Amino acid sequence: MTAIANRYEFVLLFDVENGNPNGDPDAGNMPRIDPETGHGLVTDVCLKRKIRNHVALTKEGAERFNIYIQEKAILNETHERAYTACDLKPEPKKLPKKVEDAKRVTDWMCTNFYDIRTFGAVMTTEVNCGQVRGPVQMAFARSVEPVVPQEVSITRMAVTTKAEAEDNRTMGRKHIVPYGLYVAHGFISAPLAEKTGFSDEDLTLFWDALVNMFEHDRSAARGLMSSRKLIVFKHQNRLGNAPAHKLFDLVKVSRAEGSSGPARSFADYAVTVGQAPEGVEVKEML
Amino acid sequence: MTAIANRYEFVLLFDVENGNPNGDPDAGNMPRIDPETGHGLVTDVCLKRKIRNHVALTKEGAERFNIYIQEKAILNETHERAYTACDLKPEPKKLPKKVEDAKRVTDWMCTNFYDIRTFGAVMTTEVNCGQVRGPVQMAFARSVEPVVPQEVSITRMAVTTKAEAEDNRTMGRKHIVPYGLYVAHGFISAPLAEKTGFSDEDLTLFWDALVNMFEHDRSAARGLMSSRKLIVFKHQNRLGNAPAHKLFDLVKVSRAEGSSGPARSFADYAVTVGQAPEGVEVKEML
Amino acid sequence: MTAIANRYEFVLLFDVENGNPNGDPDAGNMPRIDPETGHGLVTDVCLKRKIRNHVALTKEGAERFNIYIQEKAILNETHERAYTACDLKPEPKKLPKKVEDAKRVTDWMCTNFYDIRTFGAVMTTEVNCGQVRGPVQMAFARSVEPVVPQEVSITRMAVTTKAEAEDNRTMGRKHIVPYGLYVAHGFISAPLAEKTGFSDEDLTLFWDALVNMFEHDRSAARGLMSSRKLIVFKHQNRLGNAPAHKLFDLVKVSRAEGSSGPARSFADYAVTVGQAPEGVEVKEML
Amino acid sequence: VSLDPARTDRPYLLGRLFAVLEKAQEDAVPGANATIKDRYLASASANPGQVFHMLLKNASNHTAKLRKDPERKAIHYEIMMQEIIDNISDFPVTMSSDEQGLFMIGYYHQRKALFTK
Amino acid sequence: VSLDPARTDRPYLLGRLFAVLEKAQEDAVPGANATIKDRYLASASANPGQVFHMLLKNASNHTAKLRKDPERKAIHYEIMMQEIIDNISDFPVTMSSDEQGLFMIGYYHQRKALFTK
Repeated sequence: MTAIANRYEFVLLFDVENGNPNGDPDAGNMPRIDPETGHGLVTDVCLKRKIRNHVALTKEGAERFNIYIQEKAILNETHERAYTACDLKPEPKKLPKKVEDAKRVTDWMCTNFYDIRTFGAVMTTEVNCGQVRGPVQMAFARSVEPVVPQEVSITRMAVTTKAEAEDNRTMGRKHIVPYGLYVAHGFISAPLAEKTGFSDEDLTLFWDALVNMFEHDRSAARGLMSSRKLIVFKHQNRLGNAPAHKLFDLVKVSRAEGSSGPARSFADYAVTVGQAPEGVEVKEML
Repeated sequence: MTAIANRYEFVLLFDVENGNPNGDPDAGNMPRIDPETGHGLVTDVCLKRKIRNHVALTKEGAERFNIYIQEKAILNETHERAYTACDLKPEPKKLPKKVEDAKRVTDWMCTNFYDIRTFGAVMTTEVNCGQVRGPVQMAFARSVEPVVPQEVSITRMAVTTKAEAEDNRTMGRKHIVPYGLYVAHGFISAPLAEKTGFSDEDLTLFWDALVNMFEHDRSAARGLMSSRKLIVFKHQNRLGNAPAHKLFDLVKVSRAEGSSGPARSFADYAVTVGQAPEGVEVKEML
Repeated sequence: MTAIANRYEFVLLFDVENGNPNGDPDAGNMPRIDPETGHGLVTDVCLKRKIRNHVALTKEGAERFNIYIQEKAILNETHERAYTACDLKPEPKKLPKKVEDAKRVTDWMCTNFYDIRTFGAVMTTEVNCGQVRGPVQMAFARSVEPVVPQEVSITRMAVTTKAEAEDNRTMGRKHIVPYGLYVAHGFISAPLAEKTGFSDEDLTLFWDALVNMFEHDRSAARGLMSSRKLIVFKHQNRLGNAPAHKLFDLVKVSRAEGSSGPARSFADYAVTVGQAPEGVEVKEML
Repeated sequence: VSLDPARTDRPYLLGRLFAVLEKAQEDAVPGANATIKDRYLASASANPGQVFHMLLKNASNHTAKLRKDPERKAIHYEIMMQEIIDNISDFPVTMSSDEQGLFMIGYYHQRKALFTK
Repeated sequence: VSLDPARTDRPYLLGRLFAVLEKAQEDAVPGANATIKDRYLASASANPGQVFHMLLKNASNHTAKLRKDPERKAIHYEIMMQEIIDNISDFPVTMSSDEQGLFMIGYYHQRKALFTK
């Protein structure tokens, strides 16, 4: 697998209208917010799952493009598949003693499964396949302005089993963010790609997934989510020639002249990108 | 029952005149509004309910066109019926152990219930039948301009129960929106349609429900509500040829020339539709 | 009960001269207006009350034409009359456990109470009887052009109570609309009529009541109030052959040629009725 | 901390103006089932530029009515209204959430003072 | 008692205001599954200046629903609100951790007082 030969950094801008970009499991289902400033948050795992879903949809389980975590599968069975394909006994809870075979099993896992090859995975279980760090990493998405989550009451004209009034025989709850423009940062590391085999075709498919991430993620509670801007910084050498924080500071978001009241559309924000350093090429056509 | 082969997005424009388009269970019964900007809201649940009502009325519960969420229906009994039809013994809380049995039980009701086939459903209960995402689904409707609901105080010349002060007058109240033009967006996905068997005749029935949605839900509180435009974008590819937000911006609604005061009729607005991208066909269904 | 076999839409024109068509309980009994534009309003509840009064005056408590809401009636007592007629013991807050019995109770209530049969009712009090939507619905009557309510102060020779401050010529007031032409819309739905038994004799009585609504409603508060036009659109088949708003737009009311000052007589307005679609029959009762 | 007549912050001035309008209305038209606060509080803060002016003409009508009778409050109320109006350069079409919170603070501050004495 | 109505600390006053708003909502709409403290506690403590205005709108609606009934507490809660917001010059854009702790302390102090028979 001819791994990529350049270090990348990208910034993704997406917004939600009357939707719930990511619920909070331990606080009802409210959208995640910063507990001190109120800015909305979307966990990296959510975006990674959306990318996984897009890859699965657009590849339909083709060769070398399977997905490891998938949906209600048993991972130990996947590890057993990997061991069988390598002619090894998975009986021990440890990795095979011979380093060559311990590398062979993990290489098979990386080659077969796209999300392992891209984001990495931990496979230390009863049947062990090692660890992969993942060439592609992305941090939490954070709204540019504070959001005010809204709880919407909804009723139902039907009952599941039996009601006590046999009146609000059913009352539900819907959480929505009236609007919020989120900014997601991400990094791609060439050495890790060389270790796992993350190639250029994988990078192109990843860009496609980022651009069309939400077009097939529609749901009753998602609302209208869309990808607005994707700026990709490509370094001229393997290790890069500019700090990450310097590049991300080139992408700036501001209200422009629509300061009247709360933001309610992408037209209320203005995005500008500066000139990249000498050794970095910035492509924004995505 | 072959599923559809294209991806659709549509924009629906409806307005209310001296009516309560959708009451708020929390804020007494005031019409749902955005507390920050004052724009009116109508939950997608309400529009889906109206579509369900129209489908039930026009098809009279014919074969394969029953409504799963029906008035005072008991959902668990429907699940029991589905299990009996599939010849299975339902577990207290769990799907059939074999995947084939679970798929059969889910597919039976995904087939012979229209609203499950279209909008999906969540059916995990003491009798579990699984989940459906549904190809068709809509976002919250939002008024183009702020609406100012007016509380109308009304009196009743009769009394409910005899008492010391009760034959005697009593005071009630109504909430109405003097006028407001609402815009609703929607998406139809070919993959989920393939999963649920959403057919072409189902799509035609859905369009018919949308255009004639409000003609049969007249009531004392709803006032005069009507649907004014219905623009549907048909993609030439199963996965789509343009982002949804790009299409939704083609249809632009703004104040008609000359009109300066608050809107009080659909003649106060002008609606224009732009040219769609290469691979998208745009139809003005209404 | 042979329910009606068509769908109807009607628009009613009535005007008030030096009167108070409908007093606002909040604005000191002033005529209701749309505060943002000044157009006068008359709640559909007032028109329904006038129709009920006319029916009670004409039929005078016939077997099938009693009015459920009267001045000296306690609703819960009336509900109890239904249970005894159906030989049932009312549960303190719930409907009969057997659905057939509940349907019997509701049908009995609809059979002999004309207003329940026509406009529907909410009767879920302690002696619960269910709900009825009612085939006939009406929207708020809205004046064609803005009205200007006036306050006229009046004096009384007598003094209500012995007061030492007594001369105590108390200063009362009357609220008056110099003139206003109101347009009221309404709908009749065959599907709901079939559920309540709204028959053709009921429809003829309803037309008669609309025509002679105000002729027996004279009082001090109201001046010369009369109905001027009544256009009825009878749809060919059980469901509509055209959107309601299209039909209402046919009845165009405009200022008569040669009139330039503020409206003060019905001769100042010209009413024209357009061509109904092929599937709709338009007949002009007035 | 209490009412500051010299706050000269536009949301604060709008809140005070709404408070005085509500007081004048409930003085002129007693016994109302729904006071102007209940009906128009949300719309007043959300879109001041669309609803304040009609409230202002209604307040002018109330001031004329009250001045017709021998009793007076409505001279004090109309001078309050005019004074607050001068400082307001113009009525915003829409206000931010923090501006609306300041508006509510100003409204309550003004409302408390009218009760006193 | 434990409640100190003379503290006049902005976090403390905001906590008391939140408690009284929750009590007003609970009285106006009995039987609701979730109260204000369950819904808007996170947002209220995160950015009070962005959500307290709408909380006050809802509280005004709830008090309106209570004043109509001949049993009129509504007025009591309204006066409490007048007094509490009297001592606030402006809502805080953000509240520090210790300030949030004081906010919760004030909320719990006020809530117990309103539960007195």
